Amino acid sequence: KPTQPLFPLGLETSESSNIKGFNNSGTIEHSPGAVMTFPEDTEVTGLPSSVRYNPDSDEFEGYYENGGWLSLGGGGIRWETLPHAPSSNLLEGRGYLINNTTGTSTVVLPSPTRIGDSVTICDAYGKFATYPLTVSPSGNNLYGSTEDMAITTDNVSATFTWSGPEQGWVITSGVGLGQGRVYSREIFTQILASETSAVTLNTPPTIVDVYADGKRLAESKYSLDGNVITFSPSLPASTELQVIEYTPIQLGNITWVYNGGSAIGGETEITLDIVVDDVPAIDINGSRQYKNLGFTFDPLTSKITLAQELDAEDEVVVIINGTP
Amino acid sequence: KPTQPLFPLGLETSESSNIKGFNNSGTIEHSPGAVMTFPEDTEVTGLPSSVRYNPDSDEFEGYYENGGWLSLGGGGIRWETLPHAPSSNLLEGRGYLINNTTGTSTVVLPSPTRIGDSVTICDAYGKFATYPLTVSPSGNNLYGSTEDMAITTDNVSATFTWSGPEQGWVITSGVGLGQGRVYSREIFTQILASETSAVTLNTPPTIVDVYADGKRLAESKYSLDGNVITFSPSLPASTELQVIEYTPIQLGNITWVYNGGSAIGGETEITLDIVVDDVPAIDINGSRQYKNLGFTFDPLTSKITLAQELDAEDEVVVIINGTP
Amino acid sequence: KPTQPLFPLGLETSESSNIKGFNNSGTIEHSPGAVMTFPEDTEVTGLPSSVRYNPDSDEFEGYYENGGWLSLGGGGIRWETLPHAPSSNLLEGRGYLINNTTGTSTVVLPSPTRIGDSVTICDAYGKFATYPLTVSPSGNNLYGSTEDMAITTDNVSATFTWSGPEQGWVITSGVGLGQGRVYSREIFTQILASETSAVTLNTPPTIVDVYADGKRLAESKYSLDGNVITFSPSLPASTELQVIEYTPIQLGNITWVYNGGSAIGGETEITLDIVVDDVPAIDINGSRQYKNLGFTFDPLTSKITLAQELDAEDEVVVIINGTP
Repeated sequence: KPTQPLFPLGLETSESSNIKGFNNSGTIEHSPGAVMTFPEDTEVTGLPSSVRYNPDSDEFEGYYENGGWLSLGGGGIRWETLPHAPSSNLLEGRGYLINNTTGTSTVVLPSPTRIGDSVTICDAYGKFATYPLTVSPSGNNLYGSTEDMAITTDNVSATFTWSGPEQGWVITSGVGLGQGRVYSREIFTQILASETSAVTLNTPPTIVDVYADGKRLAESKYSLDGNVITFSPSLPASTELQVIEYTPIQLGNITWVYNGGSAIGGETEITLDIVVDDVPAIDINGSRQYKNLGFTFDPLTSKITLAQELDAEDEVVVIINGTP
Repeated sequence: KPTQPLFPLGLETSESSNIKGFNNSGTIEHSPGAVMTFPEDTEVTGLPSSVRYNPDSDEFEGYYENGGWLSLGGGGIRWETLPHAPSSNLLEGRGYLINNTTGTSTVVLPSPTRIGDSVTICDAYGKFATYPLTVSPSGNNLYGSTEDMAITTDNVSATFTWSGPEQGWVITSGVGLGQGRVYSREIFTQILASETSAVTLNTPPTIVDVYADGKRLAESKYSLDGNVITFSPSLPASTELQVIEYTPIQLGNITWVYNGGSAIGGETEITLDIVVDDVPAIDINGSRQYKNLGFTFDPLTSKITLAQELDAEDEVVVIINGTP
Repeated sequence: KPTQPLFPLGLETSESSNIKGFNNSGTIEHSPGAVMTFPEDTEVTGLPSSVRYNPDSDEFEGYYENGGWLSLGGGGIRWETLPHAPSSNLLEGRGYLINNTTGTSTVVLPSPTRIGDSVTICDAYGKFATYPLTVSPSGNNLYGSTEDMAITTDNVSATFTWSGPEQGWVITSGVGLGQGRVYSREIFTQILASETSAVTLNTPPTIVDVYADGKRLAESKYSLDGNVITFSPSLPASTELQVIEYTPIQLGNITWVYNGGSAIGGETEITLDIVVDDVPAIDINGSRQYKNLGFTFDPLTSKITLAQELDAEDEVVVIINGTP
């Protein structure tokens, strides 16, 4: 019956043994000095409770019933400073303190390998309003599209999480998040030759960011009306000016000028080029008129049905879905 | 004196031994192939540094001095896709990518067992504005109440954390969070028989969500004035219409019409049904009047003290605590 | 050649052995009852895959290639209730459910030791609007300054993360975050002797919080115009009143009165004491005028260039960069 030697009081050992494994039935304790290790291993095969150190990935993984290998007790963020570079590849599980004090920069998300793959960035210096961070999903999509995205709010922090290839990276956690920007086209470029109050574009744009010598200008500092950008204050000669059309991406949770403030007169219909959500009120020559009293507005048609005929040389201003 | 056999150069072993434990005083190393395991165990008793694999819970726990058993190096999020179901039980420590593309859905929070028990959800498809997610604390309260809560902002992500039974689940982490809704009553139900510009309610409601064929309508598309909801645009015949009273729950960080725009005349007192926070201004027939100049308003009394007598057939509009 | 005793079928042991380590080449398994331990150790020296229990820190650390010792599978949050105290030291890696139901309180961030050191707080009771939480970076700076910060939004949750000493603690994760306050000066103190509609300050302040018997008053309840605070409603005699100047700190993502509503007449220039971002419109005696039609405004100069001479006894109100 007995398969192997039996040591009823156990055994002491005074140098390192070389043991091909054991089923243990008692307490594994340690003494001062006792160092202890996990085996190196990069393989998919495993059994629940098996634990390892991954030398490739530098992560202590255990092998969980459903989903095999994974980091021990879920995961957590590995913070590091990021040298300001024009471009930087990030790794799953890290967090990057970004310093855009010097200018804009780009980070490139890693190839996703698992649902829940995560990368955290942070405007540690509060500089993204003026020097946006561009985030690149490489060829995989971000919010259902492969378009790069820029974060133009300073002090914003954000965890990107892989939802799978259909919607791709989505932000699961963050602070400070306003409108993401998806820049479509650099629709104006110019080394300004004189002091510049305004510039005219080749096309009326939807909505634009403006960049002076690679520094994003705040929306308070310029105004886009039709196809002219006006600059308050002006910009000096020699300035590297860029205008960039973009599509907003909403994370967190409007005035119309008719005929340059000139009233055609005896008209009941105003048509707004943009289909508008709502028109609560219209200011006429410093007098406010309210919807379903002074006027009727049809949303699909974008047509304001005026109650009475206009006079000649009146000033008309429209409020569009404002602080409802 | 010697208690057991001594092996001064250690021992080699060529098959698995069967060892009832040992105090180890040297380096436990491994060779290629070396697999290593933690013991299975679901018990409360433990000693600091004891480590285990929990087979019930599928989590690698260590036993920490204060609070015994816990996940190794705190925790972290276990992401998984969630099949769109009308209802779904979630587990502590998981995160759920939700797909509400097809319609609304409900998730039910687990029984809490420990302070800091956490569950993460995510509108991965940006669909909660139109197909809200309802979150259920089962019988335990959420923000101090056992009422279910709905998230109607798309692209929102949110970690719910157990604070104990008094306040219950609270969101500790998230992105996109606007107003939670706590639906009190389905105050109107109807299969519409004609095209519908408006509907009258059995009661004037405080604030309402509207649902057409189980899809939540945006606040831009309808207006609730007194006890009539008006619809811009209209809704087709056959539509499954629902109106739902709810109480907001504020996470992140207003016009009054008097006598249907008809002035009674020679009056100095306007009373606002809702007690109002503040009344900066009143528009009278397209002329704005400012508080503590044109008028005096008392907040508890909700009474606007007009400086001069009203004329007959004037239009009066009040601004209530607007963009201060 | 043979260095030590060879046991070709392994060995059984019936009591605890005392082994000075081994290179293991096979499966370490366990039986029911098998308890297993990591060695205690608080030292910087280590080799990749070495694992330990830290008795000082109560954390199960592994030794990662780059950065040696660290919590196993990154980290995660250790939630605990916080006894309401006037002041409380927090520990790295914990999260604190705060109860400010009873009144304001202060938490003090720990000495940072590693980039990514993190502490989470949470207004579990939704009480910070009325009883702000003050956060102290001790002598280290927070957002580049050593000034304490107060959170006055209820239901806010927030993780503070060490970015290194230059910018110091930054919030990397959170919910509900509005304007941080950095209180500079208690610029008014008084036990009120009568019912109080208003109080006059020794200095015109920029922006102020107000506290009645240690409870922060909501901005709806009082108004600061020039150097007079007006109170709507009033405050009872015996009230412990405090006014506090502060500088906002923006995380998430305006009316000017000229000569007390009295028009000097025949003037084209209005100068605004604060340099203003933008002035879209000016209300004159209940008539709105729009920028670049009715008027021209220069931002650096803060000068409104009126088109026509003022009349005597007119009312002028200015809109400053409002809901653009």
